[PDB]
Amino acid sequence: GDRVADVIESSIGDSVSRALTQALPAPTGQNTQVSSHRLDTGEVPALQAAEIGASSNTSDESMIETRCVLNSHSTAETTLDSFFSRAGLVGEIDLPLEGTTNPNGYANWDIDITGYAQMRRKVELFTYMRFDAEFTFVACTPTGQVVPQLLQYMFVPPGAPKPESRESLAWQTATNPSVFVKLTDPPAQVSVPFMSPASAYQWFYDGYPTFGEHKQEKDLEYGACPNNMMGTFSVRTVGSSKSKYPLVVRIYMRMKHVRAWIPRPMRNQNYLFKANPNYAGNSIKPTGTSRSAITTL
Amino acid sequence: LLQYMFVPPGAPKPESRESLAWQTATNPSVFVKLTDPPAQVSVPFMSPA
Amino acid sequence: EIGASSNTSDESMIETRCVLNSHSTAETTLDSFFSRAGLVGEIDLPLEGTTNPNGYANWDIDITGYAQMRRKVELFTYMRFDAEFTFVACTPTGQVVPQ
Amino acid sequence: SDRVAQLTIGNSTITTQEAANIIVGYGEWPSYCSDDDATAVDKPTRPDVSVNRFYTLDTKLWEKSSKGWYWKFPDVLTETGVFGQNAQFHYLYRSGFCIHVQCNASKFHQGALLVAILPEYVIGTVAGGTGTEDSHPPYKQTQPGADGFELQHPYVLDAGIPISQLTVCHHQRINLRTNNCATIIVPYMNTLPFDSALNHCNFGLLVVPISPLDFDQGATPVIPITITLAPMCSEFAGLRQAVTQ
Amino acid sequence: SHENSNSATEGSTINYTTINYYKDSYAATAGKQSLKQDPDKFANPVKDIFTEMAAPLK
Amino acid sequence: SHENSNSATEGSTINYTTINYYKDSYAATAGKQSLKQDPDKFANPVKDIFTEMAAPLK
Amino acid sequence: GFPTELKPGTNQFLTTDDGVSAPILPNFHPTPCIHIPGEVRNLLELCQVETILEVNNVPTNATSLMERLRFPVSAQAGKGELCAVFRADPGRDGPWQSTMLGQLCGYYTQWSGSLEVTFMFTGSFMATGKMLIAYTPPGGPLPKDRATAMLGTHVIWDFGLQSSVTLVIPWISNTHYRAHARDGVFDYYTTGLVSIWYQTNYVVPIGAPNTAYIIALAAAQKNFTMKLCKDTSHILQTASIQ
Amino acid sequence: GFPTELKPGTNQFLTTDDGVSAPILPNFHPTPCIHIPGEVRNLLELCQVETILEVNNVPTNATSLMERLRFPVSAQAGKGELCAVFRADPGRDGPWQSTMLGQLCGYYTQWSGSLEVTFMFTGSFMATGKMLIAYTPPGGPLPKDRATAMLGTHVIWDFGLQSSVTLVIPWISNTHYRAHARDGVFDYYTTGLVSIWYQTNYVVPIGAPNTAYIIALAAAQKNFTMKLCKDTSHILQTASIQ
Amino acid sequence: GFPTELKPGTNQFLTTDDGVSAPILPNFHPTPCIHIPGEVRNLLELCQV
Amino acid sequence: ATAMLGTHVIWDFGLQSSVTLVIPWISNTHYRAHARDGVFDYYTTGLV
Ligand SMILES: CCCCCCCCCCCCC/C=C/[C@H](O)[C@H](N)CO
Ligand SMILES: CCCCCCCCCCCCC/C=C/[C@H](O)[C@H](N)CO
Repeated sequence: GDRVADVIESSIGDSVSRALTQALPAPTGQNTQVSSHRLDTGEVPALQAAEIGASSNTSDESMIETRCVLNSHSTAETTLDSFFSRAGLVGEIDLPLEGTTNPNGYANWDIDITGYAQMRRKVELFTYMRFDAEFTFVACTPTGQVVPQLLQYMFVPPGAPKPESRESLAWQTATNPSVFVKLTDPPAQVSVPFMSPASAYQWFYDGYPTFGEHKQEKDLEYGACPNNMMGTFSVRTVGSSKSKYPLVVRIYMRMKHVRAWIPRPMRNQNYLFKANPNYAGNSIKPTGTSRSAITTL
Repeated sequence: LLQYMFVPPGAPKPESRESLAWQTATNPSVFVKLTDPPAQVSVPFMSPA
Repeated sequence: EIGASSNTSDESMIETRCVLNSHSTAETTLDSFFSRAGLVGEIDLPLEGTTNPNGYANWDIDITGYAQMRRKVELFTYMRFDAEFTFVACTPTGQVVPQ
Repeated sequence: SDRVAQLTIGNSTITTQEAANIIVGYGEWPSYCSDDDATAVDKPTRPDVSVNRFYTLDTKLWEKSSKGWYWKFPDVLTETGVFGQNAQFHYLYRSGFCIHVQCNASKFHQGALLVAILPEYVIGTVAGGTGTEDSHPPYKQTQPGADGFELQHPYVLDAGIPISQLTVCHHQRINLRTNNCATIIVPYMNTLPFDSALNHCNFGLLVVPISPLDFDQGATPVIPITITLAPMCSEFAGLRQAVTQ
Repeated sequence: SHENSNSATEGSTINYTTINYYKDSYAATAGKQSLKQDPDKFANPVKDIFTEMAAPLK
Repeated sequence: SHENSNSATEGSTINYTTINYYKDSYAATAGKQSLKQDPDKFANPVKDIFTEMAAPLK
Repeated sequence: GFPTELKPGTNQFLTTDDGVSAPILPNFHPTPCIHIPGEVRNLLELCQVETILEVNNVPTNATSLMERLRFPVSAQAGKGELCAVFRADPGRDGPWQSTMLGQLCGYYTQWSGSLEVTFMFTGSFMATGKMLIAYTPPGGPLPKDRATAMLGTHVIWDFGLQSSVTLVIPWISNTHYRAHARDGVFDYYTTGLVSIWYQTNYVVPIGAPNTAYIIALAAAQKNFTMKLCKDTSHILQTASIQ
Repeated sequence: GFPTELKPGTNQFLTTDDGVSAPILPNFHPTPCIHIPGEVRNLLELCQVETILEVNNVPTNATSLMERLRFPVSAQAGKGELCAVFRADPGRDGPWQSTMLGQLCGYYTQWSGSLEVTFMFTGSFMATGKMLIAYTPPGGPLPKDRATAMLGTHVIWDFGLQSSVTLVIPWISNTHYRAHARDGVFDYYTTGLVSIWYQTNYVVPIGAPNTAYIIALAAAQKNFTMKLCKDTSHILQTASIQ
Repeated sequence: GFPTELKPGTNQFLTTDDGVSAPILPNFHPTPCIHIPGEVRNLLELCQV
Repeated sequence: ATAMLGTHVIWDFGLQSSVTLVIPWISNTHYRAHARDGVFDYYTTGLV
């Protein structure tokens, strides 16, 4: 039991989060109210102190004579579902016959949705995002031709054996999930849960995963979060022999049940690499367009 | 296989088949085979007026 | 030497805090561990050769010919279940043909 | 009533007569880890006054040709006082912070600094300039400590992201004709309830001049910027030998 | 009716209305979210608030 | 409603919730099992149990 | 054999279709979610955030790209002279591209509501001055002088302890919503101009510097909404990523 | 002709899809089930079972493969010397591979909860001794001496009538769940080390043997769970079965 | 696997068929309609002109 | 850096031209005698 007064009157162990703000409903845009003229002293709503770090609480009712406007413009299309529940390209797998890419008939793809700029810049608006997903696989020939071929889409989680071939033993999918499809069918579409050991994925990780000295050898590890390495996507031509059709598998991901935290500045520079916020330092481009002078247009 | 992309005003139009606009991360799209029934989508009233 | 396992907890070995666990034991059940389709058989129907050159093939049902599903069932000595078999037919190359 | 402030935590006390206000980050004050959010079962040590107190790191000089500086948290306190021993002796760490930046100048001085908190401030590099080399930052740039590091390209924050949208995080301004202190209170921000203090840095602290310092010849040309920061609601768990990195 | 509550949003005070044909809740439709906002969390994150008509530096 | 109770689990006190479109119960979905456990059947299979704090060889 | 007829719209993948898909992992409960601060629920929480408006978007070289965040104000002859002028169009390629409003508007096709531009004076405590910040609604060409500009919506800003004024650019439009403008028939959706004029002068004592800078900060108001989500146009990627 | 539209996800065989299939034998009631003992309902009933941990996993020849189930303890100089050291990682390729926990964890991707290692002394009744069994949480390198190891979680075990102690390796982790570790960035999921040090000595009288062996037995605790079922990696099959 | 039989009239596009199609823009509320005069509700309003 | 680890005040000059550093009672003995160079440095109070 607690006897001394500094321990009885202590705020240690206050687990309850003390919040200043509260979320209120805003199904529509705020309505404008009627305003008249103001000719007094002391009350000066146009003057702010931006050094506070807050934003201006000035409205148009206090800057001009306004009318009543009953707004019925909905804020429903700015939600995170409506902004992210839109399938976009996150992956592309090529299965050729001759060449170097994948000449054996199988292809493993380390899952990362940071290889296509248009979906990456949408997620990197936040640093933490938690969601369930819906992946869709659009398979076709280079020319776009639909051909009579069977494939197997195996999810290889981390730790499970990756297939070293088409005739491999990992393809028996006794415990790993798999999808068999013909190219003549609609694209395969499966729903995936939130599968992180953490409470949210994170597109930016300011740190190293491992302890120890950090020399130039193990500097690749900077930024790598194992909580986002969700495993491997594998694909093959179901068969003991060589296929006759070249193939491409394109992967489209749609988020659902989205939560996000901590918005960030948006990428203005061209991406260069996967899971690396590097940029071209010689060819730094300004965020927008330029002028000849500041007094013109 | 084809891809029917709706490009609203302001969004980038594709300058080619290999273009970056086709990733349909935010624009709506429909993928269809010609062997399928014709694609059929419903559209709302989308005017600022 | 009793042959039992230790009934010692971490509350008795270290000074512990309260942890309100909400980690579910639902994925360790035998349904969730075995209700996952895996290869138990493969039948080849060639034209020339020795395997089955006549156009028919009989397969004595035993799911002990593929190591990845066998080692899952041989964790137990007795198992009672209803099943769901699925037959994925194709050419050697994986080509779907009108047959 | 709002330009004066006294910040007392521990055995430490800051006065300011020319303040703006206090920024409480994301409208959350720092707190302790609840039993629902917790997963580790060891009892954490909560040293109230020996680690939750104001620490003063160093002093950067605002010159005309300045570009900016960043500091990474909690790397700034991993070699300092009792905090940087509990953090080395333990494996897990949880804390908020009160950052407080000081820059004094006269009434005949002009300039502005953006003082901002950027979570998970991952550091990119110029990639050889051409963008072909997949270069990486060394350890003395991602965890630079209490000395901080000088921004090479502060327009993109050395991460390809514009400085102009950085007010979407926490921030204050130090406008020398209005204020000389900038006080931000940051909670613990991570996907996990605890994490390592030596491997992972939760956020960065940027100090960038948007408007450049100017004065006429005769005034005090040394205008220092001093970083002063206090942990809040600190917690440590998982005790073993002291390792530094 | 009886279903695994194993979506990514189970555990929040926001009320959804999804459609599902499976036992897993994460396979469901995304649905309509609640139209609640908290702009002061980013736009007015100050300890001691100020009103509009007043001069804040007081 | 009226259906052949001819699954492999009919005849146990564990309650399932399956979906079926046929008259045979074994065609149904697997469903959710009951989350009951008996570790002492393998981990403490002793005639005369012992408590934690006590020395067992007494 | 419940008889059905398959209708058109069959075996197509529409990316914005929200339906039920098949789950891969049955009886998977995810990791619980702890309380993380900074939870976003609507992007209009961020459009109401003040971010820096790059009015002086003249320099391009890397040596002088931080100069784009503040524009100068100096001593003049007292003739009501012009400091700066820019468009009030967020989606148009100009100063607003630097803002979080001007980048989240790329992902939406139609916007409505009032804006908010906050200018902060970053000069000496001893420097004084008065400025006229005029919003010129559409039709109005670029005003050639201050007399033509005070006929519009305007604020006269007196420098002082409160170093910041807010010009509210209010919703003065024919359409309920407004799309993105550009040179052509989409100038129908132009919002107007914003100009800054010297009212009196920038008066400074001896010993203080003769020049200062003003940092503009632009956001949106509580009546602001966006509509018809799309893909952004004013940022593009050179191909061959990684 | 009830009109329908077929959505994507059509005519695919997803192995982890639980639906209704067509029955081959109508009006088939199976054989009744008698009461068989040993009914399993959850694999966590078996993760809580003590199985032998192969600490001394040095020998490989068939002549000496039973030596892997017990490790020696002998007479020392009384300098706090080291007997054995091993990782507390079940999924990592090492001593825990011999356990039922370390083989059922191959079929799962993420684990959480406390472990349990039980060491039994298999010496003479007359032999005495005291040992320090230290669990070193992560970050901590291999302790070079006993002084560096007693700073961690530890048990001092006195041999006696009760020939067995239990070191509980408790859940001390940043993540709620923990995946399988290996040399690389998945060392982020390392659990720590476990070391055994001589506290006093192995004291033995004249006539008794100067050497004994200790058998380690490893299990899991009541807070242990696994998640995200997969296929096992640390056992593989040379092809051409039968 | 709810069993069904597909009947004839399948995978045809009948132009005067009024059914539900898939929407491209979820959570899209259109612009409100102001009172415009001259609203037609039936063409027999104009045959009487 | 070695001094901010103690009890300290940061004083900003302004209108209020005066700060007060309170040197608080941090002592082993309830009372404290006068110190000097020798064994009565046991009663030293510290530095400022
Ligand atoms: C046939 C089954 C296929 C199912 C495959 C689904 C894979 C599930 C992964 C979804 C989660 C992706 C999250 C990715 C995060 C980022 O890529 C990482 N932070 C890497 O930068
Ligand atoms: C078109 C109808 C095809 C239906 C064929 C289904 C066959 C039913 C058999 C399922 C039960 C398999 C149990 C097998 C057990 C082991 O193989 C034996 N102990 C042999 O080692």
